[PDB]
Amino acid sequence: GRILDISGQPFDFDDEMQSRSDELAMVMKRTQEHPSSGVTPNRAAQMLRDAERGDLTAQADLAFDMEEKDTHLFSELSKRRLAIQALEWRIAPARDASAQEKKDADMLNEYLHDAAWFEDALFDAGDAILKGYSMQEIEWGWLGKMRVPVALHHRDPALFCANPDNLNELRLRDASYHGLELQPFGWFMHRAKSRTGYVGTNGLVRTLIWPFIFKNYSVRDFAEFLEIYGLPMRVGKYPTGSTNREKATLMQAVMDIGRRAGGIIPMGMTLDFQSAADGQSDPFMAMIGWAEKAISKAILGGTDEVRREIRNADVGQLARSINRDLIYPLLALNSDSTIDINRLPGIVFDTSEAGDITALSDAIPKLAAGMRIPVSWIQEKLH
Amino acid sequence: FSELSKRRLAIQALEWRIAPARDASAQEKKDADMLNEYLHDAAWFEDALFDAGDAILKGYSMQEIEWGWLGKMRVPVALHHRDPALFCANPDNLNELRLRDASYHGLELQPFGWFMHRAKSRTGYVGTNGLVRTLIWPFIFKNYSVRDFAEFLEIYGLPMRVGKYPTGSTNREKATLMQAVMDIGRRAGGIIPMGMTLDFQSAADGQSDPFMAMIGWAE
Amino acid sequence: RVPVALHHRDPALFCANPDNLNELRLRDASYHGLELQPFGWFMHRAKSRTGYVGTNGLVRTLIWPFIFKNYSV
Amino acid sequence: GRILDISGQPFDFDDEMQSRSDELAMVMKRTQEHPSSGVTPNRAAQMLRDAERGDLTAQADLAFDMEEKDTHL
Amino acid sequence: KAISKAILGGTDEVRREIRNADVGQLARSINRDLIYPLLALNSDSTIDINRLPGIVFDTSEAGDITALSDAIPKLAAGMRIPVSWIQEKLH
Repeated sequence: GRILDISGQPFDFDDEMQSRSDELAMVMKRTQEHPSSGVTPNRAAQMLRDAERGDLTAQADLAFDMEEKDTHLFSELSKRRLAIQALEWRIAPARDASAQEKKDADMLNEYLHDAAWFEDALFDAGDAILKGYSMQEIEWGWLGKMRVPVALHHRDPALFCANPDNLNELRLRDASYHGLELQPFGWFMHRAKSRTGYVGTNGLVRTLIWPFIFKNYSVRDFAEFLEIYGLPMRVGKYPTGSTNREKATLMQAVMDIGRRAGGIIPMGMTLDFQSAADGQSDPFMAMIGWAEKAISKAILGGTDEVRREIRNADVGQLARSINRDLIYPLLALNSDSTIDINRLPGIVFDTSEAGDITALSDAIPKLAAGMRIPVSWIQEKLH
Repeated sequence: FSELSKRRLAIQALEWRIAPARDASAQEKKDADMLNEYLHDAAWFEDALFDAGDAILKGYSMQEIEWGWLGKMRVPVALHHRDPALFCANPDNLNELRLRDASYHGLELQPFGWFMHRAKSRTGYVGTNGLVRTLIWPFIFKNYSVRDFAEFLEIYGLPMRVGKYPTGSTNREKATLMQAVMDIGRRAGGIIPMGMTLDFQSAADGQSDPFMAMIGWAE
Repeated sequence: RVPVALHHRDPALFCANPDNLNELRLRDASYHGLELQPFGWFMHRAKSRTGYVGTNGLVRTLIWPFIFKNYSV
Repeated sequence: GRILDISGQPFDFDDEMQSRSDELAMVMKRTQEHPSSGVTPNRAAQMLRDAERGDLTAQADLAFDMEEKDTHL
Repeated sequence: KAISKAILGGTDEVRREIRNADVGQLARSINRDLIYPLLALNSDSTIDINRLPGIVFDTSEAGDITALSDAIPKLAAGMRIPVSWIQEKLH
């Protein structure tokens, strides 16, 4: 009953979800700050430094606002995140697998391909690309004679503050200096480190906050410029001493100028037209284009080999996280004997580049004569 | 960052193997294969390779080794990437990284407990060979140009709206004039006495060509 | 016993529960709101962006370019 | 007769449509707000935040107006 | 351009990925709420929740008939290619 985790520390496993503990009811329900309203680079630096020190709430809210506000950023982020979901995967057994190990690996493979909550797990784990860390709870359930998850809820990333000590262990916030640690076997954590460093640093929001600010400020300034451009101000200079009644009619006239407007004014009055916005759209669009290009560079790598390498890298990191926290827990809970930590099934994504069928088909039969070429190596390409 | 990640992910893409020593005997080949399989089946090696790429820009990637007992093999169980600022080069011989201990010489590294990867792109000492030495100048130029360009767009294309009230105007007629001159928006149109003026003076004149030229050169 | 017609009710009639923020509940002028009758509500939550039920719509991202384009036009 | 749902909670299934329950007759018939008339970014942010908090009505009406108004969209 | 980027992904692989993703989400929703209800209502025994029919969309990319036709007979000699796999492309 005293199940050991991956690190070999015995503990007692509890079916109750850590959030639903009747003690964190008033700290798991937070109304979002929306800090991206009127951001100044000084304040963005301040929230980034607060996140670096350990308080990740402001950074997570800022990342969420950046995801939903900047349309180009969202398009690029979705383009990157859907690359991962497209890859086909299988639970390849441990190397030199025996009978039972291969059978258990195949059982896990079939169950995961026939579980509706795995695709949600993979889609939500892609949130760590921008915020830095995707944390999902595991609501354990009884499926026949197998203790397997029945739902993976994606908790808000702002609820987790890094420990002030060792700065790499995500701890659920409990209004404490150290913070409440994660309940074992009940928190699917995927830390996607694009940049080496600590848990708060490795998010792409650190790099993308500046182009986001520049692009959005330029866009708003450009829109306000178009609000005024191409329509000159219409000022009338009534002679001094005019009665208080003749100013009202003059103002109602000068505000009545429309299409083909034409009227009469006394010799003492003037109706000069002064421009209220002079310039062109070249600077605003230049800044917008540069910022969008920078955002695309940060997200994908270039505005096709680089995108493939990005996909392979972050897919490998996700696979390592899954092996840590979605295969070993199932094996340990379902089985009763001490699970061999050295040899356990691991998820593998089919990230191999597709093989051009025509070149292989007109090349292999030519090399085959003379060379023993395994059918399998060839069977890997397509079927 | 995009270029640095593009370079660092090239290394991780390469496949590797623990090739035995040349003219390997039986036992040497078997040990080499054992190491190969163990390292391909250890989760902390990929982290080691990803963190060792930090030396590209800073100059030196230092990772501690938390030794652990795996059956009957004393092998690492976790490689923590310590902050590079904690290490100061020895004032003597200037090539041995020593953990800082508030001392002149500094505490040396504990043996068999510090994975050090000194990526020398340029010949020289440990502090020199980082790419930050070369890249600090284009970084400064590009970022200063970018901030200046953004501040220029903050002001460009919206002329300053100054009103010249005749002197001797009551202290109440200056407030209304200022609230009017700050009420100019889309299709704004109003009346001013003959003695007042509403000249529009530009507050930022120029174009985006120089800023973008400098940004392109720096990139 | 199979469906004979699927009526598309107006999405404004549904308010997310103030608790757990992911269960769509038919609005009944109540704080919690009337829950959906089982086996009688075909619900398809298309999450383009990770988050809650109200967040994952594309209107959140597209409201700004829509405003800018239409004001400019 | 006590059919269980996907989540294994027994219940009684009813053929009557939930809307046609003689209690939600005055809340299933709403005349649309059309909030996209004279939208200011402040007000768009306000309705987005209201939708985030749970009241999805304004967001849905805004999305409908965006769908029928912006031709490219 | 921004609206097109948000909707499709680019103003042709990206559109295919978008279609596959949202079609998969729709298929999961249908399996949750348009197959199990029919099975539970029509049948009287306890429906096996673990094993129930699921809707699948034919999202596989079309196969160029000329390349397959002049490649497979060249590989077939020597390798046991299954007619089925080939039958998936078109008929």
